[PDB]
Amino acid sequence: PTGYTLERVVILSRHGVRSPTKQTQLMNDVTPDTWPQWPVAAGELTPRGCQLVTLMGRFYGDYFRSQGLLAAGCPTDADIYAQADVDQRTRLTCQCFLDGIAPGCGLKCHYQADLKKVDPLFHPVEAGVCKLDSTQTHKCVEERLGGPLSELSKRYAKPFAQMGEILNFAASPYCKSLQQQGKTCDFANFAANKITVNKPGTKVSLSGPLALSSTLGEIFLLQNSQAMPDVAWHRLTGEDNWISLLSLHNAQFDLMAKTPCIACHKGTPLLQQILTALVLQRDAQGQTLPLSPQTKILFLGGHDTNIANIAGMLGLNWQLPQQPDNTPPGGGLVFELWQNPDNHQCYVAVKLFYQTMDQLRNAEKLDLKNNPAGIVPVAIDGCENIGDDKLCQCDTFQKKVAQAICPACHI
Repeated sequence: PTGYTLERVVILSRHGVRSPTKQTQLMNDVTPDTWPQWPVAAGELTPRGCQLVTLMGRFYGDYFRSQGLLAAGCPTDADIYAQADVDQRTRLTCQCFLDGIAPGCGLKCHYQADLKKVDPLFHPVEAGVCKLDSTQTHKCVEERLGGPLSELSKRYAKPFAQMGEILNFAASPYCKSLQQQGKTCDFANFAANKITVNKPGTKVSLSGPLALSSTLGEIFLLQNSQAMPDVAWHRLTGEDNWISLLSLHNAQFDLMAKTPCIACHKGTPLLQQILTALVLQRDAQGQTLPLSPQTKILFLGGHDTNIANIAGMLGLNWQLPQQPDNTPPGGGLVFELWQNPDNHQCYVAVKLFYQTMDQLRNAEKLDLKNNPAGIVPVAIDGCENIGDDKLCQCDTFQKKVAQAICPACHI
């Protein structure tokens, strides 16, 4: 392909750097050391996180103005529609994105007015739109894993041991308590890995060593991206060691968010919204936003779980050079609508836009030439994956979406 036009873009972005959501007794008990405190209330976007999102917004601006999808200077109000989930961290991310892609332009983000309820676009199962069946969910998650959860200790032996050494787990209150019971302090096996669906089927949670290690690995990465001086007690260094440690986090997201029998239910509203916005089908099912015919970019301010759900539904898999989290802070799953001017056949392309560990930690100015954001084209399962942009035919893509959705989970 050559000479195709970029007609429209949807950005499903993760929020930027946040403080940890929770500090449980388990998280304190698995290390003798003290977790460093954060300058912002639990779960909120940090000011540094906003600055990093704004830097990414400036890159998105340079990139799409180079393409021409965005004109020079301030975008209009019809050009960009930005919708955020109800969390503070997503709402502020959305505004910091606009401040970077349209600096001093006074663009405004939109969100569900009732902040005391989840937004079913981003959390339809939690919202009660559709329910998970526990029996089915245990069966199909084991099928995706390819064995019982007890195999995780062996599949991830080295990263689990690596995490225990970072935590100094052998000297921790939890280990001391295990030794009181005559058990050993094998961090990979400190407890069973367990999946629990709640009684109404509105929540599914993994707990145990993989879940904890995914949480703590993300915290270390957030510490690093926040530019904290002491990351993981200075016991985590080397890009090789970051990649292996965060493989626990990525594996947890694969199992609990990319498995289609969970992803289908949690991700159907977002997938319908992405699809209908990309082709600008303004009154199709799943198109809930007041999009103009002139819409050029739809920004969706969501979570790593949302990105992973969409990836599981579409069969997307990627690895990010110099970014060990597959769903990193402020990273965007970007959908492009490309059109052939000769016949007006359209195509869908998917890219993961992200900042590297150094780009985050050093708050680096991004630019098209010298220091661009990372951009990874992503192959789509069942798609034609044509050329450098891995293009999928519009009709092929719509067929895949139709097969992937759980239609009872629409809004």
